[PDB]
Amino acid sequence: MKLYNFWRSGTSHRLRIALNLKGVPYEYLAVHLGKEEHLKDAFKALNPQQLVPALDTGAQVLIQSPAIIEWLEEQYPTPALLPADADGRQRVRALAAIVGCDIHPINNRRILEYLRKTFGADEAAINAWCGTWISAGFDAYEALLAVDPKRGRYSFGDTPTLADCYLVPQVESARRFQVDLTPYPLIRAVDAACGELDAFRRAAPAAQPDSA
Amino acid sequence: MKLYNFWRSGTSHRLRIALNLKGVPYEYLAVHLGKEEHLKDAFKALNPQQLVPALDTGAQVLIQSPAIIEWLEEQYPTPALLPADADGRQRVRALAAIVGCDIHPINNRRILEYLRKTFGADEAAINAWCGTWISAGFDAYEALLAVDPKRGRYSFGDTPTLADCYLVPQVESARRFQVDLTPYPLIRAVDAACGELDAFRRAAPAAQPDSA
Ligand SMILES: N[C@@H](CCC(=O)N[C@@H](CS)C(=O)NCC(=O)O)C(=O)O
Ligand SMILES: N[C@@H](CCC(=O)N[C@@H](CS)C(=O)NCC(=O)O)C(=O)O
Repeated sequence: MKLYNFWRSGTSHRLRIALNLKGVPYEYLAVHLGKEEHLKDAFKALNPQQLVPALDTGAQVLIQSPAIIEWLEEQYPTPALLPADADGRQRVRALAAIVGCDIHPINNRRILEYLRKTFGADEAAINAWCGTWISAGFDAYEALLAVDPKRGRYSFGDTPTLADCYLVPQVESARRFQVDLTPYPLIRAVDAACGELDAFRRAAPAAQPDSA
Repeated sequence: MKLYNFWRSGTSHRLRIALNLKGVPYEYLAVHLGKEEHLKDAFKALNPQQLVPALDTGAQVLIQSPAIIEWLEEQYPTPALLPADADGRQRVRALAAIVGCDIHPINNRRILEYLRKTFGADEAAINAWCGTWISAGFDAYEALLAVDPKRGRYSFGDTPTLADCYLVPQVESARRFQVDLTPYPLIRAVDAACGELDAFRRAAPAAQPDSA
């Protein structure tokens, strides 16, 4: 297994947590987004979409972190990252999708570049943009954590799930874009509890080979 | 079941197709996005995130169309919208995630409103934005359809899948934003094949009760 990814990438960080929780070994292959190595014909051979991450399983190159992570859950049952019952699965998947659909893609490099080059945005306007979508997404996420009475230390129950895999990288991203997280005690408690776990610690951007 | 949705909403349309394919009956409850009925406290009681669609199952209100659809596939097995094998699953999920993560959310109403109100974007700039992310996502989607040797009429195999549930609304949106689809014959052929099916036809925005 070869993971084509980038240290500060939220989607890379997402897949790293899932892989580490499953204890699946993989070779770390850095694809430097700042250098735009993903925008080159060489990387297009691996991923036509030209985004990270991409996972070479040995037999094939897989794309889309959400699809890869669902794949890992089935290919590597232990520990389970999705609950067994329909209602629980739907809720974990919804919490994940708040991050995966409604926060992360909006703050992606290509988007911020568009805002800079087409809309003349300076860095303060970039940070105001990222904070808008994060705050909106975290508002909804936090509200959902509040109403779940059976919830323990993490997003759902008292074991780490897919939802935590999506949430942790997003909280890190929020801190990079200087998003004030005071209004989200519950998300911050989930993030800190996750931060105690080896799988999460090893996956963090600063622990990566290509870190600054 | 009650479906809180909007006729031209791409995610609403996505969910409608899945519900129609599963032959599951629901009450159509319109939530007018142009009137911003979703931004009112009344809708926040149903969905704290304040987006459409939301599905009241009688017993609970479900949010996040990707999660709801994965829920329907488990709850209502026939006809199968995900293949049986892991590699097939992952690939259908990846195609859906290109649309669900990397196209649709970028062109959402709230985002375009932000471009208008913060960056002073006019409609031509709005259309140039929307086409940028659609063309980028469709480039990758189309490339994947081309490299699948055993593909029939649809995105994967020769039965409709979740991927088609995501693709068709996106193609409709592409047409609303005047995106030139000449470069995507394979996507256009998948869409035309889907448009032959009762389930898709009934789900089309123009066929909805709150349509113009
Ligand atoms: N849905 C994709 C999203 C991939 C994605 O957007 N990756 C970002 C890194 S977090 C990227 O490659 N950005 C490069 C760019 O914006 O040019 C996935 O989760 O795999
Ligand atoms: N990930 C969500 C996305 C929902 C979403 O963004 N819905 C749009 C309609 S396609 C919406 O409600 N937009 C209202 C707005 O932008 O203010 C889902 O699939 O349920």
